[PDB]
Amino acid sequence: AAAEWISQQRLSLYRRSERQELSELVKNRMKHLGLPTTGYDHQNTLSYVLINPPPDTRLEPSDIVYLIRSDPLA
Amino acid sequence: IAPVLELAVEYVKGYPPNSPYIGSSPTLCHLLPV
Amino acid sequence: RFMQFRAKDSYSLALSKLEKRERENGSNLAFMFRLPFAAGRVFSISMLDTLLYQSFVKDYMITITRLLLGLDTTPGS
Repeated sequence: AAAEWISQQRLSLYRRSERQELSELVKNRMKHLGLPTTGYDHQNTLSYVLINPPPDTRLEPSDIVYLIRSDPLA
Repeated sequence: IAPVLELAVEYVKGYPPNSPYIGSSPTLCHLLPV
Repeated sequence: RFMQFRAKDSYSLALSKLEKRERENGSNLAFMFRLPFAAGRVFSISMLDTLLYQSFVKDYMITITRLLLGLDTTPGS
């Protein structure tokens, strides 16, 4: 009855994605070195730079503003 | 000849642990126990 | 032709003339009749060039060859 378990993994590794293949490759190396696998646990974001926008552009969240802050020792 | 019917150390068997590269098709191979 | 070269051999050097006729007849499988290649002693990786150009007309050729070599293990194959 061990063939069913043998065939069980076979049908799983066949359908496992490339993301899993990349993920297990890293985790195999981490446990080889000794690092904890937990912690390795993608970027659906789009960013751009707005040099000197007009004073009317709305301020969305997660916006980083570049600043020229005056010299503290001045 | 029978006619063709119209209708129908001990090595363990397992996948190699460390695939050297991504895309290496996993084949069930004879493996050492240790 | 140089894999297992028997210079003092009448038969092996006779195959050279047969290969010339195939080259004259426009045959790409001219190396076909050499004793080493026919026995499997030598293959050229230039055959992988032909497997890619054939894929323009036979998109299954790469998958079929890999399934024979076992380079991809489809369940039930």
